[PDB]
Amino acid sequence: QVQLQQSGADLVRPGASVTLSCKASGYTFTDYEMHWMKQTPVHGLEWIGAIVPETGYTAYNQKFKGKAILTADKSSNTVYMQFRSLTSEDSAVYYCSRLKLLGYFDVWGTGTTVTVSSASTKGPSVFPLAPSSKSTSGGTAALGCLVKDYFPEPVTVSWNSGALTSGVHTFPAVLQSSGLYSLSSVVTVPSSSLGTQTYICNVNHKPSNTKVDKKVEPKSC
Amino acid sequence: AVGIGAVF
Amino acid sequence: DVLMTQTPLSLPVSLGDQASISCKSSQSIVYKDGNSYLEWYLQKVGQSPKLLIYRVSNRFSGVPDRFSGSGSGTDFTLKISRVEAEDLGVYYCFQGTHLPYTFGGGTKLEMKRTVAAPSVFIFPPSDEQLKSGTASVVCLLNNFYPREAKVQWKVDNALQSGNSQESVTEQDSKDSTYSLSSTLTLSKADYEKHKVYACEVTHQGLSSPVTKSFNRGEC
Repeated sequence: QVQLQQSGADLVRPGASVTLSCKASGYTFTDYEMHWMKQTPVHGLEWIGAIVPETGYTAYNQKFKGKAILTADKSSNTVYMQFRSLTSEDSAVYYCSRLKLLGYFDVWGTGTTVTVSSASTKGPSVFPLAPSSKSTSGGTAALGCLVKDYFPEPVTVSWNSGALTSGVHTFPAVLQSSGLYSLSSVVTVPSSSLGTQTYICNVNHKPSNTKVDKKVEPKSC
Repeated sequence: AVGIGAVF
Repeated sequence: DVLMTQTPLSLPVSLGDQASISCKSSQSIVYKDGNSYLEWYLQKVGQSPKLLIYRVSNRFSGVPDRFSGSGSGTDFTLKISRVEAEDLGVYYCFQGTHLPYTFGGGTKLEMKRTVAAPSVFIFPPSDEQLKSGTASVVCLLNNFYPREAKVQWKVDNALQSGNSQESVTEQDSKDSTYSLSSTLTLSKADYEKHKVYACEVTHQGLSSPVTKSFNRGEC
């Protein structure tokens, strides 16, 4: 049960300074170093630097020396990365990963999306996409959740607190002409068990501290 | 990765 | 620093066939005494990267034997024979000897697959959104191949333009298909002033376009 739990996605003003955390569990903390990666859709993956916590010894990519500061709390088994003056180029997904000497990146964190923006944060509105005669074909019905008008990315969607993953399509969000994002998450289920099963989408928007659970029920007409 | 430390 | 060059940066392969990704390091990446620390990772859309290869030719625990790493000096190669939909994503090579460690640009593995027609469904706006003043009608095109599909909205048979957005999923990791979600956004007034709402789909798997309609005064 080795686990690296990273902090929630952020919206930060240009020139601000944000602190990401990566809490390790299920192994002996001081036996490994924590390395940090940056992922962007244009560049790709970049190694930022590393800290060996037992000691506190850090080393940085020259691209990120000065901006990114790695520290380590040995009690809480946590590693911190600080960005001291955010820029438009700092919007990315930041990863932590564990490593022992002469090893590899075997366990990765879940990633922290940082959006650097001057715009306002808005939580999403969640609407049901109800199964009906117009969404049934061949004994299967489709249903979902419309996650409308949020900023920034990302929104995560689970179904039944993660217990429903088969036949789930959470779509890439689209940019609306207002500058806010919109997203849809659908799932195909048996039509015969629509009366006995419950389908709840769990929508999570960390930048606005929004958590919405929506029970999607069939509506005939 | 080789690593960055001497131990741990 | 040492530059890692992946090629191709996107790699189409038919199902069950072979695929090879070439990764070349600008300098030597042999560690002073032990082998070059050349690692291969795979990432899916919305997931952390996963380790497949370390120490150019060592499969990581649990990785199918269909993945094989090789190379010497500065030339490295990943080989996936019998590619399945579970192998989709971006493969990154990576050197871990000389600071700062570097990755290749990534290589997108994409399945070729038999033709599959889309399942078309339509969802009228919910009353909860209707009370907000807006009305989004959602058309879903589920599990089709290939990715190219045409979606046209029709309100009272009048073809629509400039009021809809659509997105396609990443390729499905179990059946190599794509899904498409298109949303037509009207106001509550505009929605309530028209009655029949239709989503029309053109795709290779269909002999003729498919309309999925509903009437606002339902059933």
